[PDB]
Parts: sequence; C-alpha cells; structure tokens
Amino acid sequence: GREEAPNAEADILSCRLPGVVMTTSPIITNNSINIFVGPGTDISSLAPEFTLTPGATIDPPSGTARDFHSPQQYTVTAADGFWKKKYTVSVIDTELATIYNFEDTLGGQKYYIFVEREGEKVVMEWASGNAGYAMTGVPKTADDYPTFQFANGKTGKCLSLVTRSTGFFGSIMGMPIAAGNLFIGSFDVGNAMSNPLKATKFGLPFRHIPTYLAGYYKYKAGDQFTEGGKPVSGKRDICDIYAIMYETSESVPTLDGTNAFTSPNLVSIARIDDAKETDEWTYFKLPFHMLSGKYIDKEKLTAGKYNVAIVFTSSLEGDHFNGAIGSTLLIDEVELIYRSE
Ligand SMILES: C[As](C)(=O)[O-]
Ligand SMILES: C[As](C)(=O)[O-]
Ligand SMILES: [Ca+2]
Ligand SMILES: [Ca+2]
Ligand code: NA
Ligand code: NA
Repeated sequence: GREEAPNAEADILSCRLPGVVMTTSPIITNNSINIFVGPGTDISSLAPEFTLTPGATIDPPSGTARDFHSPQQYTVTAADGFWKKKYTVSVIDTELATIYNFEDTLGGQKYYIFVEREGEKVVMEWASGNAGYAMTGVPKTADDYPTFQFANGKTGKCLSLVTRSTGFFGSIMGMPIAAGNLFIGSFDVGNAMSNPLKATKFGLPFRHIPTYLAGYYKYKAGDQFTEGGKPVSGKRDICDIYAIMYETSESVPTLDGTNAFTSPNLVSIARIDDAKETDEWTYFKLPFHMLSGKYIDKEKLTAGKYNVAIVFTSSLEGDHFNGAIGSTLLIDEVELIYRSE
C-alpha cells in the first residue's frame, strides 16, 4: 500500500563503473561515495553509473564522464522537485595507507571521520559506529560520540575512543552501551540497530604481506563494568587492538563482527595480548600470525584478492554490550608494517 512515512530526500542506491574492475564495493554514506580502483587505473575520465530512488534525477546525469583527480559532486533531486541532496564522489586509486598519525578529519561533519591524505588528496576514510550512535538521540556535538579526536596526542592530535551510554532508546533496543571504535572498512548504517555486528564491515584490499601492527596507546577502564546493562562486580574493562588479513570471494566480500576471528577465509591475525590500564603512552608491536593450514598466495596478493582490517575498541566485548561506560582508549602513531618486496 501507500508509503506511511515518505523518506523525503532521494538517494543514490548504487554505483558502478562499466568496463573498470573496482577492487571492492563502493562505500556509500548519506552524502558520499568512495569508489576503489587498482593503482595505475586512469581516473581522468571515469563515468560512474548510479541507481536512484524511483522518480529521482541526478545532475550531472548517470554515466557522465568526469575527472576524478579531485572529488566530484552530484545533486540528486526527488521526484517532487523540492528535496535535493548533494553527494561527493571520490575515487581512490592508491594502495592502502599504512602510517596513521590521526591528525586529519573531514570538516563540516557532525561527528569525526578520520582520513588519510597524500597532499590534499584523501586516500582513505576510517570507519566507526558514529552513524549508529547518532540514532540513539544522545550526542549533542562531535565530542559526545564514542569515536572522536583529542588534542593531546603523542605528537599532534590523536584518536580517542570512549564507551558511552546509549541512553533510554539504546536500552530498549537491547543495546545499552556503545564502545568507541575505529576500523578499516565501512559502517553499514542500515544494520546499525537491527544486526549491529553486521554493521561493522572490516577490511579493504591490501597487496603486501603484513608482518606487524605497531603504535602507542593509553587506557583507562570505566568505573563500573556492565553486562547487557546489569552491573557486575568481578570485572574490569579492557581495550582490544587487532588486525586481520583474509581472502575475499564472491560469497565473502568482507568480514564483520560475526566472524572477524573465525571466518575460514582468514589467513592472518595480529592481536594485543598484554593490554593494561596506563596513563603513559605505551608501545605495542603485534606480530601477524599466519594461521594453521593457510597461505598467502603471491598471485592472489598482487591481484588484490586479500583484504586487511585494523580495529581499535575501548571495550573488548563492547560489541556484545559488555563493558564500562567511560572506558577510554587513546591511540597514536600507528603503523601497518609489511615485508619489503
Ligand atoms: C558523513 As555523511 C552526512 O555522508 O553520512
Ligand atoms: C528541500 As532542500 C534544503 O533538500 O533543497
Ligand atoms: Ca537537501
Ligand atoms: Ca598524532
Ligand atoms: Na534518503
Ligand atoms: Na597517513
């Protein structure tokens, strides 16, 4: 029958590049698309094609050739001619960034999105659950979210991850707390409050053999550990810091919160095993373990058939709502170290 609440604004629902192999699915947010192509692809004249909300139009039209050396804007107008939305569409044609100083974020947003740059060119957007937290109605400003930027880093600014209450609305959804996280991948806001573990899509293509994840942290557990909203006395919160490498396929384009450590597609895992509460910047250097009966194939590697994810969280079991509100993980000067070829 007739739609109950018409969604007003019209969306780009998909993106593809006819005749170019994308290295992973385009990452679509409310007002942005990131398209990934192999290093060496000519990006001076790409012609993205979109699907849209029925009855919408897009300007310039779907299939217009443009120069994506810089991001290009499109406007979608709803059928009614009143509602419009601007999207920024960017093409990433470089290999994954591996040096993270947490200085750079996207301006003009209601919460922080950390990016990696080469000069003025953005080459990666980190993801978090921020889009999901916005849906609880709790945050007022960028600093109220679980994932934000803090001025006092080890050098310059740093990443700050704080486990937050999700308030009344979060509790009625069975989601009473929100861990601060940051990861390589994307956040699918359509699952944020229906299948939250499916919302965190971990990994992007990586064409080297990672050997160590290194960097610095500080950590303070929150005062009162809770399990599904219920206080528990014997427990102190702890952070998690980890990285995974897995082989992609038609059936496994990404891993997520349901299978980050268990998917048979995993080839390698690095993970902190001596995390502690500390107010001093503490070095970690996590070796990647290649898993039993797995191997990194050279030709798959060069073809881009493996993804790597790096994940930080202020509450190790926060993804299952076990954690302490106020748990705070600061991260700075991280490096993904890989073998020289
Ligand atoms: C960061 As947005 C307004 O494209 O979801
Ligand atoms: C109705 As409008 C502000 O999306 O042009
Ligand atoms: Ca608008
Ligand atoms: Ca820094
Ligand atoms: Na919309
Ligand atoms: Na960087």
